[PDB]
Amino acid sequence: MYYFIPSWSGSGKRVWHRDIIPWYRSMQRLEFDDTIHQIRIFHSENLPVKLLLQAYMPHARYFLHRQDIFETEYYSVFDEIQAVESNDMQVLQIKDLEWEDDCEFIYTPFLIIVRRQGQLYAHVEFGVEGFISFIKFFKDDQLEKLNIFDDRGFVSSIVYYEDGQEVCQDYLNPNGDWRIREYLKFSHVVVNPVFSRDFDKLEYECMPDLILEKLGYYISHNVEEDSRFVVAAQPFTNQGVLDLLPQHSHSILSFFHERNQASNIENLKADLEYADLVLTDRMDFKETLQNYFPLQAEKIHYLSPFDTRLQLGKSQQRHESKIFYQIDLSELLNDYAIFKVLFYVAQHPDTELVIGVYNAWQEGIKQVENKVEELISDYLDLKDFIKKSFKNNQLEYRFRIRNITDELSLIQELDDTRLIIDLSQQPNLYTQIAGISAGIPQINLVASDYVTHLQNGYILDSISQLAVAADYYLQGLKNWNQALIYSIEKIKLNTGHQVIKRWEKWLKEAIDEKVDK
Amino acid sequence: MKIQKHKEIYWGSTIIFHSPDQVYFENLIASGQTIHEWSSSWNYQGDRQVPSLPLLKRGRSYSLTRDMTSYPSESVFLKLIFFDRYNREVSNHVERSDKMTFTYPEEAYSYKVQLLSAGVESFEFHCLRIEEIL
Repeated sequence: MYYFIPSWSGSGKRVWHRDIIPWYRSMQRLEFDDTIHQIRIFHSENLPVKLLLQAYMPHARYFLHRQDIFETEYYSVFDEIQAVESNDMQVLQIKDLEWEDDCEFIYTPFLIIVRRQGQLYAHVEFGVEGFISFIKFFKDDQLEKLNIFDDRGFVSSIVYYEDGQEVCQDYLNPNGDWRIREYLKFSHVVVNPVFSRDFDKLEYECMPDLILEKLGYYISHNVEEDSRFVVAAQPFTNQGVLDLLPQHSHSILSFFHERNQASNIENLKADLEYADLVLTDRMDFKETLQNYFPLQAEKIHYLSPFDTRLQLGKSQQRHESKIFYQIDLSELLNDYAIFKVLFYVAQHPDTELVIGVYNAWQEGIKQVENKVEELISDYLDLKDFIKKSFKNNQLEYRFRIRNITDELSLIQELDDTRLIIDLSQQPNLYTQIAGISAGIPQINLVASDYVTHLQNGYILDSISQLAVAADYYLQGLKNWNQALIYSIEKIKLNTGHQVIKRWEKWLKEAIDEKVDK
Repeated sequence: MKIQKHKEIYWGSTIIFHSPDQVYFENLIASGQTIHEWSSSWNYQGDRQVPSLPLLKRGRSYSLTRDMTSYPSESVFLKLIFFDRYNREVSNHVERSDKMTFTYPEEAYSYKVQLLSAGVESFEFHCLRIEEIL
């Protein structure tokens, strides 16, 4: 069958360790993936598929679920390492932990503070979905322990703190017994002797070694003969995993821009020679590879990903044309561009405006709010921004400012949105993917693989022309509809059975090239 | 921590907590209204109402089981709602009995179970149980 080996990493030096982030410090770096795009295709068009997880992800159930691949079967390196036997999830309530009798609780709007006899004992934090994610433990206003919880309902891991620094992290089994301990100072991983039955080697120098061990053992002893492996091109070298694949197996190597935009073409040579099939989500990267490596040009193909969590857009069920205007707040504010949008919305009273801000902290949202208030006050009239619903019955306005933290946030916002505007120099990539997926037109300042000029959206020369673009889709129904058509028959030939078909045909075509010598 | 493992779903304002696994109640609640609600998701991010119900798989089939006794006998109903990703409903099943089998729809992103009400005077509640069936 088909095996997928995703590249689902952390952002630290320990890349095999997924980040643990409280629900509030959460921010949007791209979580949708070429892998997830592909696996979803296999689940409709019901085909057999399995997932091979090499990374430590205590919260992977909610992750898979949120990403619409919860029903996928997976083998997990760290599930073997920790002897997690059942996928049964028990959603933990605080009430059943339990604590000492004297523990009193205080409910921050962000977390829960447990004090015992007045002294700070613990912080209980939550993850984006609301399950207990991790708990910090305190000994005399000093952090000593950090329990990381599994979303299946047990303590997956403990980090120990010396002098307020990470010294050591041991990985429990669901019963609480440590199975391996990892030392986090420059430095190894030790196996608990009681469980030597399950580890060949009694000690490992770097964590990826124990990882590489358990993975390869699965691929050799558990893979049904002549299978197919889709490997997400990991940031560095793919030898780690490619050189673990069966003798008789097809391998597909998959390149996703968000992940592999920066990679030197020279180190790709090894892995690109091995792979039967190559996939890029960017046309010009396909071309970059076809020129530098002309001997393997034939096996590299373009495939555009699409998030199918997005229902098609229900903007026809609205009298008001809603405009989603994206602002990247890592770039500070651009008064000219904010004003050209604000001015368009003032003029056309049949439009509403959501200003979607990403990469922003609480206080930066206020900056966007004040700048909008200011610009409106100095150059326009705020009264022209009062919504029909409110002034045909007489406060509420045609514009508001939303913090886009999730991708889910954006998916909701896009449901009744009629037009997307992004005036950044680098337009939020997930929004482009989400835009074409939901079949909404997009105005950008730079060209892309998701937006085709005068078909899918408008590619502006300067923001001076913003109204010409905006009108093209907001005025009338014809153009906006020729664009839903174009977008739909592009969602079609990139998420059908048709795509896997094209893969099998491309695998046969790669053999017929080998015979030529 | 010890964590207190169990696969049953507990309760978590005459609502008296005589035990983690048993809750008393006296009526205050109109016939047709909700006495209690469990959800597999957060209503909003800040919310101190944390999910109780486990993630389910689409297309699969499950058994929802009440373990409780209602003083006016067959008085408390058991509603089951499936919502999509947009928070719009998908489907809803109500059951007079104490056991129910449903198949988790393929549009469902989350689900809630409520205890509704006929003329309910009092009940003792122990738990809910969900397990996969065929």
